[PDB]
Formats: sequence, structure tokens, C-alpha cells
Amino acid sequence: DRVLSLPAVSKNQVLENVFHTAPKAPVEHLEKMVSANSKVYDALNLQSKRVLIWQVKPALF
Amino acid sequence: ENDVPAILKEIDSLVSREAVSAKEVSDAAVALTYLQVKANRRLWGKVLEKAGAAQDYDAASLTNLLWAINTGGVEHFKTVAELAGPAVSLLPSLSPVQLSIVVEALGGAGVKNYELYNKASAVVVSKIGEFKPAEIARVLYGVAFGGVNDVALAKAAGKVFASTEVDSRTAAQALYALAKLGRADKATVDALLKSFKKGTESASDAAAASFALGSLSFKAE
Repeated sequence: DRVLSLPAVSKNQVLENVFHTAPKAPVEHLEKMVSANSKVYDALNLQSKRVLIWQVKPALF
Repeated sequence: ENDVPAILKEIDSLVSREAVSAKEVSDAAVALTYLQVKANRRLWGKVLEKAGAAQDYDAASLTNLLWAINTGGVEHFKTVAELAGPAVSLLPSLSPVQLSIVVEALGGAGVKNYELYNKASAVVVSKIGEFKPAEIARVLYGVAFGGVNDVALAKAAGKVFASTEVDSRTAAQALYALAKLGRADKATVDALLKSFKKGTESASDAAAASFALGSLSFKAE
């Protein structure tokens, strides 16, 4: 019964109770907010190719 | 030293910036009126866009803008008809001549604002001797072309036109307004036809008196 003096918590259980969640990378915030502020740039700049300012306040020719 | 498209491009860049207040709009419209810019519609459209967008308004900026809208012959009904807010909010604060230009511009475009014409008619019959008769003809033009069948202002104008000698342009405006009202009151019309004795300086005014005396079917004078 040598096995009953070893720690009963396996190395698997340590590795799954210590690294429980896959941690958030810091570049995920950058790439997500950049891919959404590209849409903020596209709609709302006055130099984008697809501005909303002519679909919203049309013109007066 | 005398480059008018240069000043047209600089006032194009005056009303193309993002925080233009009402006074720059008013002075740009007045500068476009004095420069006779009828070929370029996009610049007038930029001035009208920024005129509808601007929110703060005092008396002189609103009246210079409305005078420029008349005299330039520009029409956009949404912008001019939404300028009845600054008009009716500033109506005691407007001078007699400023109230005349405001009601003339908002009537000549066709704005259907019965609060404005009622609160203007009460001012014209409250302070009637205080007004020059050209201002009387301007408010008569406005209330006539604003869809208000105002008998009180028409009679209080006719008493003044019986009392005071008026100008030819003033008489032509009052004839046009009374013909739009469709009155044909002879005691006003023959009093207004003694003002076509100097000659008429603008044949627009002689043409308008021609049309008014034709629709009222009076005389060939």
C-alpha cells in the first residue's frame, strides 16, 4: 500500500484546478477594438470611401 | 486684387467647417447675395444646410439670413420653414424693420405658421404709427402670402395708405399683397396708385402692380 501514501490528487487534477480557464491574451483587446473602430472610421470620418454623411444628411444641390 | 471666385472658395471653406455658428452663415449668405452667385447652387446649398443646422440665433443674424434668402431668390422650403422657430422665439426682440423682413421672407416662401402671422398682426396693429409704410407693405405681403386672410391688418394698412404718402415699391408690394388676399378695396387701391407718379425704379415692381391690378381688374394706369 505504498500508493496510499502518495498524494491522491493527481497531476492532472492539479493541472486542471490551477490552469482552469484559458487566459485572455492582451492583443485580443487590440485586434477586436481595432476591427470595430475600423467600422467607426468607415462610417463617420469624412475621408472614408463609405461615409454615412450623404446617407444621413443628404446634400443640397 | 479683385478676385471674386477666390472669395467664393473662401466662403465655401467658411461654411464647410463643422462648428459654424449662425452669424457666419448669415454673413456668408449676405455675401452670396451681394455677389450675385446664381450659377453656383452647391455653395448656396451649403449655406442653407448650415442655416438649418445652426441653433443659436439673435435678431440681426436671422434677418440678414432671411433677407439674403429673399434677395438671392433661393428657395428651400424645409430650411426656411424651420426658421420660424428663431422667428417666433424672437418676435418681441425683433425691430420693426427686422420684423418686416422676417415676416416678408417667411410669407414669400409659403411657410404656414399661424402663430407667427397672428403674433405679427398683433404687433402691427399694436404699434401701427411706429412702423414705416414699407414695413407695413412687407408684413402685408407676408401675412397675405402666408395663407392668412387677415381683415384687421388689411384695414389697418389701408388707413395708413390713405394717410401716408408711400413709395412706388411699397405700393407695388401692397398691391400684390391685396391681390393675393383678393380685396379690391378702392379706397386703398386708388390711394396706392398715386405713388406711381415718380416712375418705378424696378420693373419687377411695375410688373407686380400690373399683375395685381389685372387680377383685381381695376385699370390700365
